[PDB]
Amino acid sequence: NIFEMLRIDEGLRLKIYKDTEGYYTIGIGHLLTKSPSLNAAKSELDKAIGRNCNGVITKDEAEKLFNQDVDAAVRGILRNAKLKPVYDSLDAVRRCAAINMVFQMGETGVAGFTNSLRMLQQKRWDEAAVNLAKSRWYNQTPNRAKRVITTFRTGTWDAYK
Ligand SMILES: CCCCc1cccnc1
Repeated sequence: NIFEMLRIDEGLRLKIYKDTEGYYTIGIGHLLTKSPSLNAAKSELDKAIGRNCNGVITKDEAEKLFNQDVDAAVRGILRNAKLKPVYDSLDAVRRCAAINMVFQMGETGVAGFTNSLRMLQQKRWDEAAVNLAKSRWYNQTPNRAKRVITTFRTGTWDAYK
């Protein structure tokens, strides 16, 4: 399911870390800030958790933030007039791949995937897979992008098994 998929892709860390882009993050891939200030990241963390955390959270707190973040990705898709029709055309496994991309890049980070979205809506899976890989996303995180792309290409969990 989407939670297991993203837990594999994001890992779990209970202290503030830096993501693949160098940005302060915690938990299961919860972005805190793009600011270079660790203090700014710590403030965001305390606001998110509701207590003074000192840069450290519990597993329960990480899982709670993760549920909120997955839901936010889903609701962002459903509120977006370009993403929603494609999402609604997909089967459940491919919908997980869609959520995964929005979780990683946000609605703004996927804005350039217009042609990929059309190919997905047309169910041209091999063509969509080729197009999805022609991206900064694929070049910078190729193993994760390959897993997501294989999920779109096949509609199976083969890349995560
Ligand atoms: C083109 C890839 C972006 C992920 C996605 C796919 C379908 C619907 N919403 C989001």
